[PDB]
Amino acid sequence: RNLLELCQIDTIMEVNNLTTNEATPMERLRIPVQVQTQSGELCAAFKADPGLDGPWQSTMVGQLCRYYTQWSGSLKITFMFTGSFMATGKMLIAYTPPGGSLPANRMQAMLGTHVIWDFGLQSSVTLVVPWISNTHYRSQATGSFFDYYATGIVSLWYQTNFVVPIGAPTTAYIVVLGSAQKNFTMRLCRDTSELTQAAEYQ
Amino acid sequence: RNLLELCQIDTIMEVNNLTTNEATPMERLRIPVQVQTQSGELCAAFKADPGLDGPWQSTMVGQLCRYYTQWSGSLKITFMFTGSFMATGKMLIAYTPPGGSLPANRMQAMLGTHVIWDFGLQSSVTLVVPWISNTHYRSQATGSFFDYYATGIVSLWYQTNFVVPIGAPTTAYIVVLGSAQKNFTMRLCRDTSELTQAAEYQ
Amino acid sequence: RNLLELCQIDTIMEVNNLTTNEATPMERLRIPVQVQTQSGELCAAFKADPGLDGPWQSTMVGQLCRYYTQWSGSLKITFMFTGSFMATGKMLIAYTPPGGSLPANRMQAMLGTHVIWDFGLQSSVTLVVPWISNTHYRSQATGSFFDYYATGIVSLWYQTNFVVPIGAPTTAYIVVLGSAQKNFTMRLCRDTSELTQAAEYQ
Amino acid sequence: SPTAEACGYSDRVAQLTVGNSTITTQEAANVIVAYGEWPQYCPDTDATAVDKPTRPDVSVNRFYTLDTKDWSSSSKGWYWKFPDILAETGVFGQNAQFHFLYRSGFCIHVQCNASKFHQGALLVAVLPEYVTGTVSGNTGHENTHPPYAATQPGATGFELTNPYILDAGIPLSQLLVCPHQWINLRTNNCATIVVPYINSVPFDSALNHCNFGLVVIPVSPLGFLQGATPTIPITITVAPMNSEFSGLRQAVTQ
Amino acid sequence: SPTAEACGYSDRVAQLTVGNSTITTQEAANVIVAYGEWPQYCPDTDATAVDKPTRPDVSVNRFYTLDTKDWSSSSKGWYWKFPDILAETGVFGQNAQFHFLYRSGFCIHVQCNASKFHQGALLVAVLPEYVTGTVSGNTGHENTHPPYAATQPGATGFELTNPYILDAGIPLSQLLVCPHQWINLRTNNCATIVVPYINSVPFDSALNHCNFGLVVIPVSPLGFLQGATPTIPITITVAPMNSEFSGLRQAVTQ
Amino acid sequence: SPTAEACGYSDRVAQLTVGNSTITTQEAANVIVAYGEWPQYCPDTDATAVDKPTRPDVSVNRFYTLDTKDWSSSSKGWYWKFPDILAETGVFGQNAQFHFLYRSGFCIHVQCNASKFHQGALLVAVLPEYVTGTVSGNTGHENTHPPYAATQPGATGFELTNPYILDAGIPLSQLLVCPHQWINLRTNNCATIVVPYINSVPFDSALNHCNFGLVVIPVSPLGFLQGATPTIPITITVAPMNSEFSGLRQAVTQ
Repeated sequence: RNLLELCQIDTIMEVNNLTTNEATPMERLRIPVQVQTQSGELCAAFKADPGLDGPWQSTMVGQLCRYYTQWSGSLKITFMFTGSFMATGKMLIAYTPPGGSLPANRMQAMLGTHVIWDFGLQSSVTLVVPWISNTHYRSQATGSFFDYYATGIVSLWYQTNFVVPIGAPTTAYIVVLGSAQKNFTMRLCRDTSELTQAAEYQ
Repeated sequence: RNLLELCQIDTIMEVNNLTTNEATPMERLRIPVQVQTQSGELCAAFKADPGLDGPWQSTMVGQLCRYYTQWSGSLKITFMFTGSFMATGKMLIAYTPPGGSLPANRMQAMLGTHVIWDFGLQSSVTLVVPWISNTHYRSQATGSFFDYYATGIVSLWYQTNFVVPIGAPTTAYIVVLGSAQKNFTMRLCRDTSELTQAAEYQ
Repeated sequence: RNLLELCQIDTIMEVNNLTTNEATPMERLRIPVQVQTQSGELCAAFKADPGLDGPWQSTMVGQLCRYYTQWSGSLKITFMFTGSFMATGKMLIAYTPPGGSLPANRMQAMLGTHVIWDFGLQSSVTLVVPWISNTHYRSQATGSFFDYYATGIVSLWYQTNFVVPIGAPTTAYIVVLGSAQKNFTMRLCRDTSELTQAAEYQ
Repeated sequence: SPTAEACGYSDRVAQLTVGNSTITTQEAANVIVAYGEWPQYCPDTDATAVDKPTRPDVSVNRFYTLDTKDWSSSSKGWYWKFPDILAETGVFGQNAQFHFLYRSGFCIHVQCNASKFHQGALLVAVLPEYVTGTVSGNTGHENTHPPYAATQPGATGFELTNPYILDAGIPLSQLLVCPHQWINLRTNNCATIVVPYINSVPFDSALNHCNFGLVVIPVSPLGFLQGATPTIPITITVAPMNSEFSGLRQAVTQ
Repeated sequence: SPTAEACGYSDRVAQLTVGNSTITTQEAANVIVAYGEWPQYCPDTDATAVDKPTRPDVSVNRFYTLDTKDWSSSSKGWYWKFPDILAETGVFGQNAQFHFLYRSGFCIHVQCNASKFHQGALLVAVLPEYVTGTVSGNTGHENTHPPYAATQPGATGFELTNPYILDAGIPLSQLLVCPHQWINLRTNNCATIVVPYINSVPFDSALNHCNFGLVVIPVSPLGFLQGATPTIPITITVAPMNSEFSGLRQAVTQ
Repeated sequence: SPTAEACGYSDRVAQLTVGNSTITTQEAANVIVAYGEWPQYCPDTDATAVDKPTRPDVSVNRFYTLDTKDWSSSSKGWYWKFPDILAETGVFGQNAQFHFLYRSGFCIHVQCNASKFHQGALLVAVLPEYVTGTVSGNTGHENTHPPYAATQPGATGFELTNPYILDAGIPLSQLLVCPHQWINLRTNNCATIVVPYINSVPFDSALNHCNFGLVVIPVSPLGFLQGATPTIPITITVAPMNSEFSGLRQAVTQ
């Protein structure tokens, strides 16, 4: 019954809002990973807070976050490696703590809070994103004005690489899920930010 | 010493009597299975009773059955999947109980008595064929006349499919063994139906 | 501190002294194994005693052996199969006991003292070479004159073959290590046979 | 915690037992039970009917391998109306068509010919209400509406053209909210779900609108070389839990 | 029951021990023992001879890797006369040739370079009498008959041209009646059989007609892509159980 | 004894723990500890310094994934100066540069994206002194000599052109004398070594000449079909044991 329960829900938020089509969320939703010899390339980045990126908002969590003016809670983002069994490769997923910028660097990114993904070692890896805040609660919609609002950024990078026997696809997808941790709360409900009625009825 | 012991013997009966060559039983003996996109195609069929098909008779069991006018006993037919490890695919082997016809249908066939084969799950699967009869014993040679004689039919079908990495053969074989269950009996011995001497000697 | 400790050392001696380059010991060091349909071909041979072949001498063991006029001890030669996982194949490594010649035969070679290598069964196999001698100690440098000196020969042969899915390399390498057994002793130290100073200094 | 890698689940095994059938698959999914419930038999307090129900457990409750569908690199999913599909087949179906009221949970097994390579996990879900909807002329003016045939797919479990079209209007992304057992197929492609359900409507004939629809729609595209096999079938087998029916009467497919 | 899938047997292992040899193979077959017997040493009651036999156990009883034969997609099988093959090699063979009477069971290991892919199981069997026969001119008039060389293949274990030709006149199908350990090679291709046997003839010199012939003939064709290796050797190793011989005399190959 | 096949080691696992980091890899190497020692903290008797050292254990002692280098079929190895490489990164490095004396053992993990296929084992070794040398004009007359930059590779761990060039003058063959954990990569390519070391020099600033150099040079060429992937990265992560530093002062990279 509680909205929070909905927040937990597995349902998937797209890594970054990239709209090949408005109609299909899918295109953004899956993020390609491919064999690339270069070292520390940026897989993807999104503002961690669900509101900003949008795909989060599209997700249940994002939607709910829109509902409540303030949310506090650790958010969890799971990533699933859709590639083939034969494939292997290692990735880095980092939360850049507020006060930092997006690292734009493998080294810079790595230090923050990160996990190292090992493909074949683990098909899926779980990133975790802590609640770090000056203020006890944060506001939902982050305008230019409110720093206190701002959660931070998430970025994915290639730790090692992506590698596959030829006979196997060069390219693969990763799918992103996200949820809220057990302790996650919202406040200051507002009129439905999540959905605005196209028209009201008499 | 007992003939029945011979009956048990593993030795192989061909699925269906198909004679590429009279000389080589082998050609019929192995039954092809190949990757086929179609769903519920008929792998093979033979009259379950050893006498009718012939390859059974060629086998020890069939030969012995020819010997005895009456046989009662559960017959067992083992099938072995000779294809490559890489390959996988699922099959349906059904006994169609007497009073039924050959199903000529995946759905019809399936309901009867069937097992589902999972390749890679199991290289080999064992079908079992019960003794179901109005009469306590059945006669060996089944002419047009005698229904009571008639055992029934066995048919093999594709449950799922056959599938293999290319780099692997499209086509594969299955080999059929057959035996008689522990409780299997014969009666009314006759002159050697199994073998007739080309010529008698003074 | 003891030289013997050095003798034990894993460091690698080339199977046979084949000098593609003087500069790089490597070329001799790794010995090719390839898919070959022929049966009982000679992989390689070297005089077991470290001194004669040379690559042994280059190794720590060989070097030390050069040091001491007499050595007695079981020598151990490990072989490592560098080929790919997919590959498999079986080999025969034989010590031909003194008084024998190099077998120059699969059958002749095999009987001696041999092990059968199974690739995929074991990536690496360990050959062992006993100390068999008329005399309690043997001399280091084996001239034409001294039989008593002579240790014997080692030879490698294809037991079964080398086999690999295409998609896998035809050819592979094996690397040879060697050491001295726990009981291994040397005597009659000489001026450094191992190294001669290019020039002495005042 | 669950093994991260596998969509899985199950290397280990799964066994489904029902009357006059047992199925075991090495390549299986660990069972996920709906809403942490397990299918039950309607309580006396619960039941209005006042007719002694018939609970043929075995014949009815058992394994039907209703259909196989081959899977392409990508395919439009089809989803399977619960009541009808069994209905077509007996014994259950005959009774189901025969008898006015059907309510029961069932255990579902979906299996593919095991392939390691397979990727591009497919979403499987059951939805109680699943209430289909149309583009409505795509203007939205049209206000258009159901086939009867669509309503009763029968065994076939007629496919949904578009994944959000799957029922209803629910985006692939959002759909996850209703829980799925995905088959990544990255591991063995199998799913097991038992959906005990407490139905929204206290009773549904299911003679008509189906109690559940089981949906299968691929999240991620299958991707694969020229190098290996283009095809793998996906087959679904399900066995209902002991159902309750009332209204003996005559037989109608309806 | 036995694992259905594998012709196998053995992922697990097999170890054969004999004097001055031990062989272990990961890719092995579980041992199948002939007729549920195990090789024994001739009883006093059993033995006529009245000469103290010599039972060099170790040197004699141990591992001979007599031969390897590569296997093509399909190949004509060869079968291996028991007495001669060992006979060629020592120590056993020398004694065997030397000594008039040889009788013993032996343990047989057949191994291939392990290949998962291999299919087309090959039949391996031992036959006591195995009594060879000819087409006889194919008219049947001819009434034709043995080579001495054929009779004593020696180590080589001369091949049979045709699978039923394998001994005698016994169709591939029917041959199964004599039990086989098949190597499907679908799993690891290895077979282990111990054939203790009670011989038909109470004594066979085996100097002459061989006590047993070990046959290898492929049931199912190997099938495989261009994609992977054309070849895999098959090697056979056998170690006799403690044999009994009588008649010390001079040495004759005979 | 150790499993013959694997260069390995480790299918099973390895876990390295350090402050504010834990790393586990399924594809790991069993740890080999240097000289059968384990890194310790300098004894009072041992230490001249008379300043209370700072032992930030966690922040300092933990996982740095300093670098990844892709591996070609064959590649010239690079070797990694211990002190500098960490030095570049914090926290350890900042302190290291800051503080005059650094001495500590560290645990090293080298991992590659796991590939079964990989072959051509690569030698990994640590050398205390590692004292580099030049061709000296290749006449030998030249008598030539170090870069500062070479001396302090920094994090990068500047590569050695030639494998014997690796330090010093030590042939690939002979190099084995200093023990290696090879990565055949035939199995999973991972190595774990802990090198507790008692340093030759009782103290090395390591501000300057590095205490250790970690070397990676392939023994056997990678060999592989057109058929599968041309690339696999090799990454090294290391965590130092609790270090000891003295001389607080100002910060100098030096």
